[PDB]
Amino acid sequence: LGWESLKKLLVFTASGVKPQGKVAAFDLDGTLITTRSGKVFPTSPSDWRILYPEIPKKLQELAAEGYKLVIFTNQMGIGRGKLPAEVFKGKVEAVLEKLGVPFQVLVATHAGLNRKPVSGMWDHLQEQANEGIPISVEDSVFVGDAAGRLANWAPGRKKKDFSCADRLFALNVGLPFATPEEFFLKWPAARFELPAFDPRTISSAGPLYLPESSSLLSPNPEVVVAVGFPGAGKSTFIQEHLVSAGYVHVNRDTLGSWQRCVSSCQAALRQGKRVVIDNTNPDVPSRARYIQCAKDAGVPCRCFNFCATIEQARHNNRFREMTDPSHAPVSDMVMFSYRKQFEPPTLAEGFLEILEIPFRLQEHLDPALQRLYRQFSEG
Ligand SMILES: Nc1ncnc2c1ncn2[C@@H]1O[C@H](COP(=O)(O)OP(=O)(O)O)[C@@H](O)[C@H]1O
Ligand SMILES: [Mg+2]
Ligand SMILES: [Mg+2]
Repeated sequence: LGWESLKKLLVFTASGVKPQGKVAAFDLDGTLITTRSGKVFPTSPSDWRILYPEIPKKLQELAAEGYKLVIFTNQMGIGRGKLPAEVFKGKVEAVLEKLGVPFQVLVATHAGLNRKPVSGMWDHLQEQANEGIPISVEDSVFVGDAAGRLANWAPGRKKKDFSCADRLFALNVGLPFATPEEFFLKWPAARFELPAFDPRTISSAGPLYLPESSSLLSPNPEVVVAVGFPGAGKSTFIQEHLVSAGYVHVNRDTLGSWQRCVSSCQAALRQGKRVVIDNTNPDVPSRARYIQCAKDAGVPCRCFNFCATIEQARHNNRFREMTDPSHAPVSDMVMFSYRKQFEPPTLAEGFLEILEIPFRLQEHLDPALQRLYRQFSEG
């Protein structure tokens, strides 16, 4: 073999591979190879050819210069049961034979930590798969076609890149980056864009809530109704600021229905408690029930309106998926459904007051998780 099957990762190490202190790493599909058929997707495991004739010679030269040659490739078809692992393995081996140089190959079979642009595969190389030889990121390079290049970026290249995953993988790690044309053909740098949402720019600056004249807490019984996307940070915020103050946390996540949120709310008010309703509550009718509960109990009802944008929330959801196994994944469809349903909270509903909660960065207490949190996690 030379193949290893690990946790959501395949690693192949060709005979002849040596650990080195610098790496020249490459995406596979559309970077080293493309379809022989000229179709966008291969019509079978045999439907491949070396992308540019220049490739094998450049690779030999890189090996001669002391770079360990590495491939990082997303193949989530494997984890999804669409592409048998052994089939992909056979294709890899056929490609490597044609290329004619020793390679180590890492294959992210699933979503999550190992899937470019997240750095999981780089980290595995650095920590586990290089025989302890430290790798200099600055002396290394990553080459891939998923580079966020814009439409009509060169003569004969009308379509924009489908993805920016390769560029973002390099950005997350700190690797110098090039496209296959820039790298193998010495084309000038093409125009590109990164995703509009940049997790590096999320700031811990500014107020915890608005308006600053208001008070986050009430000394007396009340109902607080949270509003926000899944992934807006509702439960976390509540845990940090409200539960620590003695509020009863009514969490839809753990209660399994909104009906149980209602009954739990009524129960807590009956106990003379302060209560916060943790649910998405995008629509007027959902919120209306808790306002009514407040009324029945003769207590005020406030709204905490969590301002996280849909892309901030999706980023948080992907992060949660990578760090919190207990929790179930949130699809784009659930997110678009929230967006479809969303009606801004107003005082016309009967809230005593509405506080806006900006998405303020609160850094993760484990530095490895904080590092992860700062990574682009979507191509
Ligand atoms: N202010 C913040 N800064 C950084 N990460 C956050 C912040 N708030 C929440 N998160 C993270 O984002 C993810 C979603 O948070 P969570 O409280 O579960 O959102 P919700 O309850 O609205 O679904 C979690 O992984 C959490 O650790
Ligand atoms: Mg590619
Ligand atoms: Mg929650």
